[PDB]
Amino acid sequence: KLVRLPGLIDVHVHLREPGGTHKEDFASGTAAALAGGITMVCAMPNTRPPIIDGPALALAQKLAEAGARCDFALFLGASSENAGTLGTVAGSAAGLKLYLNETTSELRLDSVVQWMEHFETWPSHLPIVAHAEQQTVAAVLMVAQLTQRSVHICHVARKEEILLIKAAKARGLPVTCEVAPHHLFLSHDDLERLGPGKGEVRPELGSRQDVEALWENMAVIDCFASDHAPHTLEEKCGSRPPPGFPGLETMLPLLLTAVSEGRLSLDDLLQRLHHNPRRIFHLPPQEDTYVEVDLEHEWTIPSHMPFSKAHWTPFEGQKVKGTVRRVVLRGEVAYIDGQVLVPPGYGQDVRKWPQGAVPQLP
Ligand SMILES: O=C1C[C@@H](C(=O)O)NC(=O)N1
Ligand SMILES: [Zn+2]
Ligand SMILES: [Zn+2]
Ligand SMILES: [Zn+2]
Ligand SMILES: [Zn+2]
Repeated sequence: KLVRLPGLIDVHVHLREPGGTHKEDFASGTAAALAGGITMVCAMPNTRPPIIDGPALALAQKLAEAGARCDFALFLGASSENAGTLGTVAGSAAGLKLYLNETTSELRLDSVVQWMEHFETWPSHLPIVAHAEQQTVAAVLMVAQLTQRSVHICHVARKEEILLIKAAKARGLPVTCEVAPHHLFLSHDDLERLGPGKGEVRPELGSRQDVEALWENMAVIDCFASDHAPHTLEEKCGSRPPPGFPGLETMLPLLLTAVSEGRLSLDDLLQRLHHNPRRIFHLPPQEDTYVEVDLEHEWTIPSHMPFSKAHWTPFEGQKVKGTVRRVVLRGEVAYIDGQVLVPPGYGQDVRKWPQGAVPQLP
């Protein structure tokens, strides 16, 4: 007997197109999404070229429309040059992404004043999300308060961070956050097995106490999001390993296992992979869209999942219970038992749907 879930939403994926298509492209990354029970993704802007200007966004939109198999929205990225220039295209994006820790030269902000300028110029009704670790959480929260608006914190990974956000919520501040599965299901205890290259990720893997704190503070976590960050094994195992894990194909099975064990409820999962993504990012419903899962099937994660071009996974060897059997997307069968059945280009930019515009005052 299968359980019918709504179309799940992953608000944090790296699909690598343009410019990194040996790691993933829209077609392979959205195949991975569908096989993970995800019907809508929000793609990050740290591509090559990065999505930091209108021409780059226009290119990425066409590449996504041609390659995506599930629906999507595309983030814009903040740069040291683009504050006050994105007003005409801002509403067509998922939101604005700020990379506030170590990043590329194109996305690097060298001063908190540049963060302020983005918060002051980006349209006030549109989402802002930040890669903000440790004290950077507190710093970006201060900028948000100075500019009188909300912020969403990506991939919270530490006891320190979740407790800070908890304290901010207790003071009524408009902050939301997401957590990635590797910060719930892996820790320092796994670094020996992974090795130093595969184990590289930002935020880094936490201690057992960090992991425990995230679970104990589940009420503070608004969303789950994979931070699907595919790189090839050659890259992960080479001399300058890039940080990141693929995660679209493993996120839902890992979380269903936890539901099975009573660590969180099915509702808790659906708030965090459906309702709260919708409401924080003002993402539209997908008509005639659902995911059927088998909660009884026990399996072991293999050395690579079928679809991501990363062709490796840090969750190899973990025992999970729960699997995606079928996905229907806008009335068409998109996935059954390991076969993706919608072509590249089936997916659409949800920000172009009438119901997908973010409401604003005239
Ligand atoms: O901040 C980031 C970016 C990401 C990537 O590979 O794009 N991978 C990571 O581990 N953290
Ligand atoms: Zn990040
Ligand atoms: Zn995020
Ligand atoms: Zn990311
Ligand atoms: Zn519901």
